[PDB]
Amino acid sequence: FKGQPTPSTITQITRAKISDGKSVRVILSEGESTKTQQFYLINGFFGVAMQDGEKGDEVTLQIEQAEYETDNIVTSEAFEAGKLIYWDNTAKKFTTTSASNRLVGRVTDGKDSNNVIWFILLPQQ
Amino acid sequence: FKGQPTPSTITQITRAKISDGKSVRVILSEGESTKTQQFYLINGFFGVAMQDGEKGDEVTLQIEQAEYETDNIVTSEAFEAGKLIYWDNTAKKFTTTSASNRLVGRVTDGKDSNNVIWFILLPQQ
Amino acid sequence: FKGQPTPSTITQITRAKISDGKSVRVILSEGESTKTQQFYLINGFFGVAMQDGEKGDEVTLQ
Amino acid sequence: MTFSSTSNLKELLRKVVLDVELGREQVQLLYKPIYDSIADSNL
Amino acid sequence: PQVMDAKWALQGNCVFLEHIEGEEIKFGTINAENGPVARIQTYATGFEYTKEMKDFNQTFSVEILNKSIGESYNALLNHIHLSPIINFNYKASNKTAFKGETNDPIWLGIWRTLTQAQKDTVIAKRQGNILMASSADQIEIEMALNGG
Amino acid sequence: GFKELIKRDLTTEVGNADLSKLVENQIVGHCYRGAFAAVEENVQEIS
Amino acid sequence: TKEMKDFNQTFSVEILNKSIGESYNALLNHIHLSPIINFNYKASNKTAFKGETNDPIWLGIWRTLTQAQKDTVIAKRQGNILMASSADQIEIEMALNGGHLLNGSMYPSIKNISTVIYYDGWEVTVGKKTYSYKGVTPGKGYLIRPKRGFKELIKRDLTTEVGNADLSKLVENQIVGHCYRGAFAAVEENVQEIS
Repeated sequence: FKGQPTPSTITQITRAKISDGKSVRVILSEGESTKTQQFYLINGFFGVAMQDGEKGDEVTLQIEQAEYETDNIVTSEAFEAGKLIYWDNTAKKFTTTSASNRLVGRVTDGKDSNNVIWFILLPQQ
Repeated sequence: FKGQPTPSTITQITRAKISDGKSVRVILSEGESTKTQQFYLINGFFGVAMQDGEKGDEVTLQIEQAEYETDNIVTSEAFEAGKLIYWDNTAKKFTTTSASNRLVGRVTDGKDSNNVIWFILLPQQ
Repeated sequence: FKGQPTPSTITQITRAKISDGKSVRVILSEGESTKTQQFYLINGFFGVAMQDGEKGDEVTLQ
Repeated sequence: MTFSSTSNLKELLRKVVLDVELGREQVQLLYKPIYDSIADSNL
Repeated sequence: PQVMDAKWALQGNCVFLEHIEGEEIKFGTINAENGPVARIQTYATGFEYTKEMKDFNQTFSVEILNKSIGESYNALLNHIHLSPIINFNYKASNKTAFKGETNDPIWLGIWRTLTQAQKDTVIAKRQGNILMASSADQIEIEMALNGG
Repeated sequence: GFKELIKRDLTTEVGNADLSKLVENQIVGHCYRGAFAAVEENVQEIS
Repeated sequence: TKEMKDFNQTFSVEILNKSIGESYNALLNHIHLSPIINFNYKASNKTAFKGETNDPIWLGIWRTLTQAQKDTVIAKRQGNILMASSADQIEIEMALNGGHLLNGSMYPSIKNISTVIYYDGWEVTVGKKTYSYKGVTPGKGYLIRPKRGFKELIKRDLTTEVGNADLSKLVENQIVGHCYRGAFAAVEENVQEIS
């Protein structure tokens, strides 16, 4: 307490793990907004925003590295199975061009007719 | 629903997490065969093929990024604990030399007498 | 009202039409006066003043 | 005073749901007369 | 209300893909099915007749206007209810052709076309239990529906 | 797939009458109704 | 997620159970019947459209049906159950029923068909993909001998289990339904029909 009835010493037990790190909380900047269940590169963290947000708001990105289903791709490029994919934030879409884009996974299931692809999310190197 | 009385718009509640992504299915090409529980670089995926698969077959790779035991090293190179480990697909063997080989993991147990090593599978970079 | 437990956002439903517009209400200037039931051009409005209007007094045109 | 003024304020206006048949067809096991079934957990 | 709100419901989706022993299972999904939206309109009509016409035109009286209102009213009823049916830009699915086209038939052979409709309304589940048609074809549509 | 909505089927009323013109009451009859219909109930026959 | 189970009141587990049941039944139909449809029939089993004639009523499949029955008694197949896409139901019914007179030709009712079945397809849109089991092709049918050359192996009927939750994310148990099943078919129990 504060008005302790007896002097005493408090000893701490240090431990570094605080949470599994599957989901990261982020705060939206001015030029950023998020829709439910969509991919966004916020503050260097790329993941599936699990809550809708707006400027200065706080959302949760899932970075589980699991397999995710998406179609927000430059449809001109063919996303064959196994090819690496990079998030282009200027266009806000998956590509296979690299350049300055952010490497964000590898495709498991190739581009079908509807431009839908299943890909595994790399761990944000 | 076919033949329903009235039209009704279908609203898809989009979700991303198709699968946990521990294992990825692939299809073997005309020059690829797999024995059960061995490492094969198929469609840019490196993992433990869990099924005997001949050319044209469908085989599941395991990419759980857990600890893995293997013996397919090049015997000349001395694998020390902690050294990065790559996959040479020309010779189809692990190797410490980077060159153009694909980075696959990090060695936990050094090269024993029997050329066995224990490593951890790195993500699909 | 004043002693409101909860904040309340007011929703003001509009309506443009306010009155029939038959009688326009005007103010008598200094150099102007009106008599009962007579035609006057008050403030650009021409109509039948129906009150004896003194300067600075009030009247009802038609 | 137009009713169009109160159009947007759906809360004020009474709400009634347009009753209609919504659902999906029930699937059925057509095969069963054709096939003869043998059940054994040890197969 | 002026507009009647739509219904809503939820369904799930899963496929049971073939499972290799090492396979990682693929998850399902859900979706929402929303009903349609209906609205009610206003119709109105009237007259504007001078009292002189009432006074001198002895033929004229209000009951003629009441009869005209009744006629216009029932005509508007049937038109508003049925004109969606007639005016609809039907696609190829709902257009059953004239299957009495077999040469040298008897004109109860429109029966064949009706049978085609009874087939097409049962290929699709939309079984049609009532018919509508111009009265000009009342004879044949009777003969088709009877023992031709 | 066919539904008729009837809020006010028919009301007829007598109204304005400019006595300065010796004009009788305007009569107006009106209804509040709606119809919902669909293509999921119909097949177009020819002949 | 547990939030989704709690706040979204319309959502529950029962929708997932219903969809599991529907997908399960649809795949049972697929595994059991797709061998019949997909099998590469040989000339011995196929029966062409014998009801061609010239200007016959569309119950002329009756003719095409009857020959097929003969084609089973020859070679002793003895087909007994009919399968056909529901589009061709009515004509098949008109064949199976006492199809009306035609030029005085009182064609009799076809017999020794105890049951007819209609395996249309079954489609479902999951997420951003569409998975569908093909039905019987329209304009085709199958006479089937029952239960002799067709055998269903049922190791595990259906096992639904609640799995690995994650308390670190307040996510409810993953639910997984799995089955161990198989089917065995045969060419010696089928005669194909056109229309």
